[PDB]
Order: sequence, then C-alpha cells, then structure tokens
Amino acid sequence: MFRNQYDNDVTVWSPQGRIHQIEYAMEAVKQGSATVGLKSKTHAVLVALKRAQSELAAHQKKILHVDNHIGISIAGLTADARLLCNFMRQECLDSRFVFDRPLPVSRLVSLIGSKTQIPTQRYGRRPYGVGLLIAGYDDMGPHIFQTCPSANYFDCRAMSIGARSQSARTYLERHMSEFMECNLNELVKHGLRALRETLPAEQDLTTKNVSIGIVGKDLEFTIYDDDDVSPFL
Amino acid sequence: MSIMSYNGGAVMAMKGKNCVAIAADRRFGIQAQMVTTDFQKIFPMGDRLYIGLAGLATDVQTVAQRLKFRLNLYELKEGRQIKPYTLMSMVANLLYEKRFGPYYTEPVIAGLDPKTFKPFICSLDLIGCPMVTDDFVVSGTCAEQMYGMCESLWEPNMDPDHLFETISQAMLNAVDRDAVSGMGVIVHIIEKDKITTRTLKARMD
Amino acid sequence: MEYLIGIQGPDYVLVASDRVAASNIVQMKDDHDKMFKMSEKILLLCVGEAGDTVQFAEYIQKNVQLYKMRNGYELSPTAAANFTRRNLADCLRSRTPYHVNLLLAGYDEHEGPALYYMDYLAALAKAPFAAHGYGAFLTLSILDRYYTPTISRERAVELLRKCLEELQKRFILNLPTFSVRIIDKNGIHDLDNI
Amino acid sequence: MSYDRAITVFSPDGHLFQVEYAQEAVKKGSTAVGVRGRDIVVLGVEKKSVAKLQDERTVRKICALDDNVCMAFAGLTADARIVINRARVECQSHRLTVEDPVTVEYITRYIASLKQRYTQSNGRRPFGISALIVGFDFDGTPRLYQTDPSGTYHAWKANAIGRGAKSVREFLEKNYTDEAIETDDLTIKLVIKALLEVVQSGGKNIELAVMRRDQSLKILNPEEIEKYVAEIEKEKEENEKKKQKKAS
Amino acid sequence: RGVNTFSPEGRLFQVEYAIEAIKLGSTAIGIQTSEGVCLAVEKRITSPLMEPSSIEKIVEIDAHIGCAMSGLIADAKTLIDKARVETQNHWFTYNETMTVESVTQAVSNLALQFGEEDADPGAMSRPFGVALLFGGVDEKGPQLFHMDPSGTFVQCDARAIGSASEGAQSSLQEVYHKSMTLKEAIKSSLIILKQVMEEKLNATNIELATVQPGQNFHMFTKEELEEVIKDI
Amino acid sequence: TNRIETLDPALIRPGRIDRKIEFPLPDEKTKKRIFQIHTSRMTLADDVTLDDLIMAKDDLSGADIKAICTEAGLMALRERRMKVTNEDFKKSKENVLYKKQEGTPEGLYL
Amino acid sequence: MAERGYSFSLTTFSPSGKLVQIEYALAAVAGGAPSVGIKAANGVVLATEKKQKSILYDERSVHKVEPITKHIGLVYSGMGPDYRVLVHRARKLAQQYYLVYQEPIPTAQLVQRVASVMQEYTQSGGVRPFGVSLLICGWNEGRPYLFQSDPSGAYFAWKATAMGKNYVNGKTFLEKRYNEDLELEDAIHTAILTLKESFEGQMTEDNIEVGICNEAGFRRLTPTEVKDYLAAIA
Amino acid sequence: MSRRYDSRTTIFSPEGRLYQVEYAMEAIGHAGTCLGILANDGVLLAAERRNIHKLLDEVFFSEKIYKLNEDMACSVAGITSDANVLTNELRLIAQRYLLQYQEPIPCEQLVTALCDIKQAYTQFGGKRPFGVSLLYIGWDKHYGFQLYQSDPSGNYGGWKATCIGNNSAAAVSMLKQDYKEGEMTLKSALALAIKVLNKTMDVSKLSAEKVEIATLTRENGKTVIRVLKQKEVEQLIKKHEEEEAKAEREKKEKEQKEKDK
Repeated sequence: MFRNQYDNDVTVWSPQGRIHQIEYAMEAVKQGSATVGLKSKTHAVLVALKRAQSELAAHQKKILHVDNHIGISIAGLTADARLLCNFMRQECLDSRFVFDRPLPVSRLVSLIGSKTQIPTQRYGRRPYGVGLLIAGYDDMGPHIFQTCPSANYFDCRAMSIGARSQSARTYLERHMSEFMECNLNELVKHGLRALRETLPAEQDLTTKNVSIGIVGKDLEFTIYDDDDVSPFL
Repeated sequence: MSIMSYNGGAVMAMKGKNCVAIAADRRFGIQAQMVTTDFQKIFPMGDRLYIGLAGLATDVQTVAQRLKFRLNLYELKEGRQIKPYTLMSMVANLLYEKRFGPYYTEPVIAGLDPKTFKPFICSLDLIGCPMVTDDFVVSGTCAEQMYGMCESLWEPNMDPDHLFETISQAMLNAVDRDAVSGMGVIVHIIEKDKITTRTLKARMD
Repeated sequence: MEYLIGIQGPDYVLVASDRVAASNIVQMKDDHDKMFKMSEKILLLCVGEAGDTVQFAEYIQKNVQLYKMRNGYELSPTAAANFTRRNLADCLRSRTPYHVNLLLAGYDEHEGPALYYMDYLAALAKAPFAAHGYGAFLTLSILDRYYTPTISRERAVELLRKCLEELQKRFILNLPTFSVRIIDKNGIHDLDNI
Repeated sequence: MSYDRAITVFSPDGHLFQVEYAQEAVKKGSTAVGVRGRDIVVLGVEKKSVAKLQDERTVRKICALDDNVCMAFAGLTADARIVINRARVECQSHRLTVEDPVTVEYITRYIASLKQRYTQSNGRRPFGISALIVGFDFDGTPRLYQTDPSGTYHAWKANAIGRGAKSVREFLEKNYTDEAIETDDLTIKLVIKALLEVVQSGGKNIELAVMRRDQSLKILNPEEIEKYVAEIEKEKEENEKKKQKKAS
Repeated sequence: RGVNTFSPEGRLFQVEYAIEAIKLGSTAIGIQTSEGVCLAVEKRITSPLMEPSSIEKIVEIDAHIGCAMSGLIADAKTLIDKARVETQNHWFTYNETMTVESVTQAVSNLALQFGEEDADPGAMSRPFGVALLFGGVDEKGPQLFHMDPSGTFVQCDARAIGSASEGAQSSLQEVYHKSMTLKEAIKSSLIILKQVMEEKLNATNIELATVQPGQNFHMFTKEELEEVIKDI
Repeated sequence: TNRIETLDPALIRPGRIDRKIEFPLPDEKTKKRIFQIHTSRMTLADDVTLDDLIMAKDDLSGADIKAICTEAGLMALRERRMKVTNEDFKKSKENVLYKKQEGTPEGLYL
Repeated sequence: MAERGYSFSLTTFSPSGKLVQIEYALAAVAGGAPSVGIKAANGVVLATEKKQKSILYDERSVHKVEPITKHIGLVYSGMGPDYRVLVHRARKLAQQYYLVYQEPIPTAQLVQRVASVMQEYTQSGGVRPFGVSLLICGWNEGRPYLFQSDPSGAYFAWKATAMGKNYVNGKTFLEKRYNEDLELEDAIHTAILTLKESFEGQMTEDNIEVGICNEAGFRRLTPTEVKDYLAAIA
Repeated sequence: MSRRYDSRTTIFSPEGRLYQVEYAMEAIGHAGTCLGILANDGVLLAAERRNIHKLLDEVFFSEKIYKLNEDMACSVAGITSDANVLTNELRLIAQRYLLQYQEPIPCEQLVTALCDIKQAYTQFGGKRPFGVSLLYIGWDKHYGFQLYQSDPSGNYGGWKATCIGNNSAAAVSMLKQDYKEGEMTLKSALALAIKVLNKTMDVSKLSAEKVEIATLTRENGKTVIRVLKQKEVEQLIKKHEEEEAKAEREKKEKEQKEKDK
C-alpha cells in the first residue's frame, strides 16, 4: 500500500529510493501514438502516425514545425505540448535578435531541461507526460535527441516512442548498418516497415494516417501530408 | 504673499498671576478681498486647555481635526486625563511629518492646569522645534512688531482686570498692522474657577 | 466667463449661474450650465477648469446617493460640505489638479437653509450672500446696500433684476446676462432671464 | 501567511458536494413567493415571531437597491448584505455611464458571476444563497428573475422558493393559469392564501410588500390584511351553501 | 489527497469526471455539410411557469464563428467572455478576420490553469466542465471542431455530444453524407432530435441556427422553426 | 438510530432497505393534538386554557409534554386535591424549559 | 514553500469549548521555580527562587528578573528562553513609544502590548504562543501597581499572588498571612517565609532573588542586603 | 505536496451550517449575565460580576462596561483575550467617520462593521473565527435612544429589553411579562432588573459588589453617562429586598384570608 502517499509526495523517496512519479510518467508516454526517428546523419527522417478518434473526424497532427531548421514529433497529450513549444520558439527568437545565430539544438535542449527539473525538485509540478523525438539540422549536421518528461536527454542515431517501441528498435539495430550516410528513399521504406512493428500489426497500412517529415543537407522543415506520401511510396 | 499669508492673522497669549489669557483675531477673506470678519483659529480641547493654530486656514482645519483623533484615542487607552505637556509633544510629532509638505502652521498652547494648579504656555515652530514660552507668547505674520510690544507692555505681576487691559490694547495696536484688514478679535480669560469670553469692539471698514 | 452669485432669503435661495453652449472665442449659443443638482435637498454650482468640474461633481453625486440609500437617511447639507471640502483638501496636495470653486446651496428641513462657498485654496464658509468671478465686483455693492437681514421674498426678485441692468450698463464680457435658479424646500425652480 | 490554498475540492464522480449542500441550506431557510401582474409585482415573505420585546425596527427580507427594483432572499442576513452592497455600487457605476438605470437582468448577471467565479477559482467558495429579484424598468413589464447558487439565472411567471415548496408550487400553478387579466386585488389575496398554507394560520405570520410601478413600494397595514382575511372566510362559507342550493 | 496529482495511471482524475457531468446535460447536434454549418440544440423546458424564452445555449461568438456549448452551464458563461474579447482584440490590431481554429486554440490555453501546483499557474482549482462545438466559415470554407474538455480540439464534420451521444452518433452516420443538401440536412437533424425526446416537440425547447455565406450567422426564428416541423 | 447520517451506505444496501423515515420537528398544531389526549386521562378544569400553554411552548416533542402533565399531577397529589389549576402547569412548564436551554439564539434571519 | 505551512492554528475550538493548547500552558507554568509578589503599597516586592542544579556555573550570570524600563520590571514563571525573547521585543517597544513622547510609561499600556503579541500568535498559525506567565511590577507616583499577565492573554490586578510549583497551596498560605499595613522590609520577610513554605531546597544569598520598586522605581537589592533580612528573621 | 498538514478545517458538511460557529455559542452561555432594559426615559444597563476576591483589586468601575463612544457603551460577553483586539477596531472606525462627517457615527453603521469582519473569515480567510456578543446602550438626536445586540452568527437585533448570559431562556420569559409596552420609567426599571437578576443568581445573598449597574440618560451634551456607585447600588438592593419581603407578606395575608390550609 501507500500508493496515495507516493502520489501525495512529489518529494517522494522510498526504501528502494524509487521515485514513482517518473514511473507514472513513463506509462503516460506508452499511452501515446507511434513515432520513429531515424537519421543517416546527413538526412534525417521521421515517420509519424497521426490518428483520428472516430469515422467522421480527420487526423490530428503530431508533427510540429518548431523552426525552419529544427522540429519535433510529440507522443502523449496535446494540451501540455503547446505550452512548451511557445517557450522554445521564443528562445529561438531572441537567439535570432541578439546573436543572429541559429544556436546548437544540443545547447538548446539542455537549457529547457533544467527549468523543468528544478520544479520536480520541489513542491508542485506534476509530470508533463509527453516524450519527444526532437530533430534538427545544425552546424555539425543533423542530430537526434530524445527528451523525456524525466528530463532524460540522450542523443541517439535513431529511436522510437509508442507502445511496442522495442520491436521497431530491434529492426533499427538490424538495419542500422544499412543506413549509412546515403539514400533518402531507403530510410523511408525502412520506416514504413518499422512503423508496422510498433502497431498491433492487425491494422493494415494506410496513407491517411502516416506522415513523413524530412530535414537534410539543403532541406529545412517540410511535411508530407496524406496523399503526398504516395509519390515517395 | 506667503504660504501662511493670504488671510493673515495674529494671535497673542499673556500670562497673569493665578490666570492666563489667549486673544486672537478673527477674519476670513479670500486673498485680499474681505468676505467675512469671522473665522476662529483657536479651538479648545477640554475647558481649560486652549490651542491656537496659525498657518493657512486650510491647513488649520485639517490639523485641528488630526489633533482631535489622536488625543481622543490616547485619552481613552490611558483612561486618565492628558496634560498640557502631553498636548505639546503631540503637536511636535505631527509638526515633524508636515515638514516635507507645504502645510506649515505655528501653534501656541496656553492653559492653566487645574489638576496641578500651575499656568502653562508654549509656542511651536513650523520646522517642528518646541520652544517653551514664558510670560508672553506671540504668533502671526506681525510677529516682529508684536514681540516689540509684548517686551514693553508687560509688568511682572498681573491681575485678570489688569491683564484684560493689557491684551485689549495689544489687540487694538495689532489690527492697524494688518494689510489684510483682519477686523474682529476674541479674548478668552481663564481662571481655575472661571473662563470669560469677550469679543471686543474695534475699527470697522 | 466664470461667475456665480448667491443670496439666501429666509425662505429661499436664489443663485446666479453661468451659461455657455458654443463658447470658444465666439458666441452663437448659450444654454448649458455648469451646475449639477446634488439631490433635491442640495444643489451645487461650480466654476473652475472645465474638465475637472465634471469629473469632480460626478464622484461626489455618486457617493452621496449611496449613503442615502444605505442609512435610509439623509445627511445635513452642512455635513455634506465638510465631506466635499475634505476630498478637495487631498487633491490639492496631490499631482492631479482639482482646484475648482464650488458653491453648495442647501436647504435644511428643520434648520432652514444654508449657503456655502468653496475656494480653490480649499476653504469652506457660510455667508448669507457672497459671489465669485467677474460678476461679483458689480453685484456685491448692490447686495450690501439694497439687502437688509431677513428681507422679503418679493424684494429678492427685484434685487436680482437690478444686477442684470448693472451688468448691461457698465459693460463687461460678450455674452449676455446669467441663468438664475431658485432653491427651496419645494425643490428647485427657475427665475427666467431676459 | 498568504494562504492561496484551495479550501474548495473538485468532483469525484461529476458531483460538487459543496454545491449539493448549498441547496440544502436554502431548504432550511424561509419562504418567499413572487407574483407578477402588469402594473404590480408582489413579494410575499413569511415570518416566525413569538417575541414582543423584539423591535420591528429590524431589517426585512425585501431589500431596497434602485427605486423600482427589490431583492428578496433565503440564507443568512449577513451574506445577503454583502450582495446588496455590491449591487448598490454597481447601479451607481451604471447610473454614471449609461446616464439612466439599466435592466434588471443585467444586475443579476453580476451577482451570478461572482458566485460561479468563487467555485471555479481557488481559495474561495460562494455564500450559497438563493434570491428572488424583481422590479420594473421604464416599462410597465414586470420582471421576476430567480438567482440560485448554481451560478445561473432565469425568468419565471411565478415562483416560490424555500421550505415546503412543493405544496405551494402546485397551488400557484392552479391559481394563475386562468388569469391573463390583471385582477390586482385578487392577486394579493391569492398570494396570502398561498402563504397561509405554510404559516399554520395567522396574518401575524404573513408579510406582503407590494411594488406597483410609478415608484410605489408598500408594506401593508395590519388592518388591510385583516380585511382580506375576513373576505376569504365569508366567501368560502357562502359559496359552500350556495353550490348545494343551485343544483346546476 | 491532492488534486495536483498526476495519478498513478497517469491519466488525470478531474478530466474523466467531466465527461460524466456532460452525460447529464442535454443533447446538441452539429452537421456541417458541403456548404453551410448547422447546429441544432435542445434548450429544453420542464414547467409551465418557466420562460425558456429567456434561455439559450447556442451563442454566436461573432458573425462568422458561432459555438454551441454543453455541460456545467455557468462555466461556459466565463469561457465565452474571454474568447469573445480575444477575437475582437485582433480586429483592433489588424482589422481582420480570425480563423475558427485560431480562436479555439486561444481558449484551450486558458483551459490549463487548474491547480496551484507548478505545472499550471493558479487562478482556478479545477477545469471548465464543458465541451463546445465550434463552427465557422472562412476561406477554408465551413468547418466544425469539437472542443474536448480535455483541453484539446479535434476537427469534425459531424458530431453529437450529449446524454444520448452514444446512440446519436450511430444514428448520425447513416444519415451523414459527404454531399447532401443543406435544407435536407436540417430535416435529418430533426429526426435524431425527435428520437431522443420524451417531452413534446414544440418550437419552445429546441433551437436551430445555421451559418451560410450569403447571409451571415443567422439564429432561426419561431415561425421558421414551425415550418421545419411541418415538412417532416 | 438517533441520526442516520452516522450510518454507512454499506449498512443500508439498496434493495434490502428502500425506506428512510424521518420524524418532523415539533409543529405547532400537533402540540395541541398530542396534548388533548394526555389531559383526558388526567383531571381537567374549567380554568385551564389549553392553547395558552401550547402557545407558550415551542420546539417540544410529545415526551416532554407527557412529562409536564405527570409532573404537575404530582404537585396536585401533594395538595391532596384532584383539581388542576393554571398555576401547576406554569411551574412544570418552567422546570422543563429551565433544564433544556443555556444556548444563545441563531434567529432573526428577516 | 516560504509562505506555505499552516495558516490556521494548532489550537482549535472543541466541542468542550476549551482551548487545548491553552490548557497545556497552565501545566507549562506549573513546572516553574517558586515565585511570589507582595505589594508593599508604597513599595512593591517581587521574589523568586533560583533552583541551582550544577555546581558548575559562573557569577550570578543570567537572572530571571530583567528591567524593561527604569520604572517597570518583569519576573515570571514558565519557560526561560521564551522569557528572554519576550523581554527583548517589549523592551524594544517600551523605549520606542515612550521616546516619541517624553511622558513616562503607564503600566496598563505595557500589559496591552504584551497581551497582543501573545494573542496574535493565538490568532495565527505556524507559530505557537509563549508559555510563560508574568508579574509586571512597577512604581510610579500614587498609582496602583502589581499586575499579572497570562499566557492566555488575560490580565488581572492583585495585591498578592504566587507562581511556580504548588501554586494553589502557596497561595492558600499567602492568603491567610498577608493582611493590612506592612513595610517594605516587612514584605521581604514574609515573601521569604512564603517561598520557604512552598519548598526549600535551601536558601542562601544566591537561591534568592528579590527586587523592589519603591524609591524612584526599580532598584536591585545587594546580596548582602537580603542576607541581613535572613538573619532578621530566618 | 505543498499543504496536507491541515485537519480539513473550516469547511461545510451535511450539517449544512458550520461546526465551529456552533461551538462558540456554548462558551457565550457560560459567561456572566448582562441585561439591557430600554425605556422611554433613559437606558438601563446592569451586568453581573464574576469572580472577585480580597487579593483582587478594583482599578475602574469599567470591567464589563466599556465606552465605545461618548454616547455608546457596550457589555461584552466572551473571553477577555479576543475581545480587547476587536474593541480597538470598533473604537477606531467611529473616529474615521467623526473625521469626515464631522458629527457622530450612526449606531447601526458601527454594528454593521463587526458582522462584515466575521463573515469574511467564514467564506475564506486562513484565520480561525471568534465569537463575541455585545449589548449596545446608545442614543441619537433624531432617532432617540437605541439598544441593539450583536452575535457572532451575523444576526443582530434591536430590543426593548433583552438579556443574554447565563439562564438566557428563563430570564427572557420573565422579562417579557413584567414589561409593559411603553409606560416605563427609570425608577420602575431599577426594580425590574434586580428582580430578574436574583432569580437567575444561585447565591442566595445579593450584594452591590456582585453587580455593576449603570444608566445612560440625557439632559446635557448628548447625554449624561452615569456609572452607579456601590452605596447607591446597595441602597436599591435593600429597598427592593424589603419590597420582595413585603410582597410575600401580603400574599400570606391573602392565603390566611381565603381560609388557611
């Protein structure tokens, strides 16, 4: 017992020293949509699944244009994500005003992290329960990061969020070597396949749910939306 | 002319043996235009203690009301009387706060303590410094002249009847000094058995 | 320009108040009067800065009516005057500039009427009659001479008439005559002008 | 401290407990009814009095805001006053801007707004009182609006609120649905009748205050109610005899 | 027992509760067709001494966006005041038209303030208990969005929300079509609205409105409602 | 149970218990009815004013009423009379009033 | 936090209608070393006992009587740290208020200030009231003197009183012996006797602390002076 | 969390009122009896004095009776500690009004300020409530003599005569009978208070030291305030005692006259 105790303390520490709050946060990431991240390190792609609650609806976006050289996919609830996104856009704006430099996405990501971490380190703040795959094309190339609501910042050459993340991971490790530092086309095919692994797999591939987003050497932020992915299929 | 002079005014107090006296002018006009020959600038707080104030009229009304607030509450808490001395202090503290601002007032305290049976007078300055008066007390714009007269006219022993003549003539001399035509004056003659109030007859234009 | 006269008979108060309605540097219209009726027991006249007068008057009207409803009682007009004076006393000191002259004309139900004159140094006085502005110079000699304490009702109307003829005669200003008001305990009426 | 802390709690299954309990608090309070005619609006209230050392100086449920609008209430006296004050300044804010008095509905909306505001905001809660708001504007249309601490407001032809509401509501339902004709004498009469049923007899327990247009606000004489009481008894007995005699 | 809690499930408690509160209110119906958006509602009635003439629950935010609201009605009164102003502010600043969607986002930011914790800046202890069906017409034509009490917005072309919603939505499917006449629709809407009712079908408990490009936002009058009854 | 708000809903269980029965408070008319039966038993007199004692009463249930009579009846018995008088009723009504209250009032909501 | 914590108080209304924390403080008072006060009318005597419990001490280091002013003095029963702190705040307030004015302090006003600080702590939470009881002793003119101040926030006048351990028993002794006209020397004899009767662990010229208010207010007795009285009647 | 220390205080419940509010009332009931009789001449105020000893002193007559104005005075029922805090604010508001309005504050307005404070706390504040009741003996120059009562529950009344303190119900009843609507003078009132006061007292002996009595009358200024002296109070009591003896004696003569038992 003491489940309620561990909710009531955000300052929680247990005999095993675990912090349940983080645990809860992880279950919330797994509740979200399916997203993969992939990079060759000269191009980066992300296949993201955009889904719809019912028949008479149409899919809600989970690919956000954060900037004209940096971007994200969200995986978890839409409402919190909006709030974070304003802070990061404004942080990009002053970089442009003052410094007139894009600024390393690596440097950016680290700064955002602190400001969240410190309110877990005291009274108030519930977890934000959105995980992100953050992509951007910086000075030393593209780079990929996973931001977690545990403020666990890691650079990976590919990653995945969504229930049955592991499945797709194992395929990414297998195909990992094939990715090399070329071909646009190949990265997307592997993504389409990989994305199938994340789903229950009883659901057949569809062009209305999938969405493909690229950034690369001479590329900036572009989205392929609906039917538009068929040319590249 | 000044920040105290637009309606002028002078106030005198003289001490007698076994009695004290406070006399003042009355007049209110607006600048130099005399509308009325009345306006009390002396108020009392309890029978025997008299307080005469000499700023601008506007200021005077506000200050008299402040002293009422303070004194009443003070009196209530201690639950016993206030002394003359106590009033003097109070005025100082108030005088100190107004010093940054354009409320400048000269008070004069007069009264005869009848739970101690001694005469008491003081004057206070508009920068807030209290100066304990003796035998004669001056206030008003006419002060330099007024001082001259008070040093001359006084004699060491005084009876209310002699004291009455002394103030009256003082008051008579004083109204000629005004360029603001401050006509009308009151006298209060205080004894620790009686107070007399007299309005006096004087020049009229 | 700015002018206001008053006289308190022991049965009513007549006051002369200013008029304009198209006044810039020309005359073409005059109909509007810088007075607000404080209630029906008290009436108030005012002169000073034109913008400040309306701003001041409205705050005082708003408050007095609240107290009337809350107590379910009416304040004496004397009571009202010290209140008004206290507000104006603050202002003078402050950065905002209310330094306007007010005339509170009041009728006491069982104390008889009372007339109050307020200056811009903030000074409250009661006078059986007084005046202010350019009007005052001419009127006050008449008022002193023709008036005698507790004169009749009939006599006041004649006395006010004389003023208009003096104002015409000596010649001042460029707009003609005054607006006159009657304040009584039958409320407020009007004394027509030529 | 500053004490921001939520005193309020949130629903555990779609029920605000505290607001359920506010409706109970209204059930415990007095009985008030309001009727509208077309030149009249009647507000009746019942009284419990067994003291005769108590002064009738005392404040009464029918409360004066603007000169043709009154407010009647159930709850606590104390809470109602704060509500009155807010209205009295507000009418005056409007009096200055609009240069005329406003509609009744508008006044109501302000009070309502604070109440829902106190639920929705942290570290506050509403008084939980319910009122009857009635008046006129320039028009002779009579207005009865109902305010309730569920943060809502509404129009009614007739209304009754407070203890023992069900019996009277239905009575009233009979009483005025055959009237599209003014009958002001009868309307007061009918209201006293309505109210009679809860007092357990005694005009000594009944206060009617009548608001007719043209600035007419009255609290009835002991005598006027006594005349009305006599007319009701005489007509019931005479009618009983009369129905048997007619055989038609 | 915090309500500042995230919840062990990680699915916040308070949001879930709101859906229940909503199941208690009326039924509100929207079909947006190829040209025009229709919103139909039940404003209901109960007693004969009541004036629902007074009552409404479908409001025009502006003359080109409207909304129908459903749930704890007092909250929605707060909700609209903020939105209505915000729209109007954009007209001062650029004198131009806002999208239905932009307006819906602005209000969703305000949906998150619950708590006094440090995930939300306090002002409220809890959220708005209402869903809204936000309609408008612009250059992206007539569109409909479903504002979800979960502080999020989903796009729609047809939706019912209400007590009856589970059935209604099923009923809504057969009658919906990607292309159908606007007038035809109004009759189709009327049929679902009839089915849910236990109380009489009169023009004094149900309200229609539509927006068409040729005549702005228009609230449908009684005389008009009575005619619609005659046809079906 | 004295108060049912002490109870638990587990305890009730709908579909065994569906009825919750509430005794209203003392209502003025009722006091007179209850009383008429209690006096019948006892001696009565032509100087008794039944209403006046009931009127003087407020918020008192049948037990105190049954009790008042019993108390008064004892006084009479000491006098060795079977006639009852106003006076008897007054002392007994006062004793029971003395004992219940020492509170201060929450009335005057008007 | 830095402004969070307990806004309401630890003390709480009871269906008893008593105040729990308040009840405990009468106990807190109870534990105190023996205290008495005698008003000699023209004089005032306050006395107490210094218990001693470690031979290792210095001088006569800390007291249990401290002068607030040159005219009023306090002694107490209850907790010592609370006493030091209580004296500091008051002592600050007494000087500041009565140097605005040049009038000397009235007794009642000090009592009004000590009680308010005690009472605000009852009103507010986070902090607990003090659990001391004071004897405010002064002299001034022909006025009455000798006053008592409760941890409750209440004040009373007395002619004589006692505090510390077995307060009720000592007061009963006190009640009988203390009557009519007495002398300042005489009042001291009695107070030692009343303290001895309450308990004697011993009495020396360092178990006793006696102070008086008489000529020109508060004066501190020499150790020899008191010892002369011990011999004067043991 | 950020708060969880609390005992879930100062909230509602199915009670439909507030627990804490209710609690206070019983404590009011404990405290010594205070009585107000209002008559067409003057206002009579009497209060019964608690514990007094010979080691205890009298520094004023004022120890239940407090002057809020030079025409208002009150009897406070409640713990001393709270009351002195409250009293000061009440004195202070009259002085504001005095400053502006330049004449005394209405009685009704002064009573309105006290309820407003309390109510705020009950909606929400973070500070525990309190409980004090005042009985107001007051005058006016266009509404005549006023007596009022205040309670912490936010219910205040006006009375011809009321009593609160110990044995409130019985005292109120007796008070209602001896009274006559109008036709009351001070002299009648002197007797009336004591007669009712004795019946609530358990201590069979009555003495001038257990009572405080005062009357507020008019003649001069706005009023003359009278604080009654112990010899005068003792005189009223003896005179009154002799009247109770005298009544009893007449009654015994009537019983003998009917036929003795």
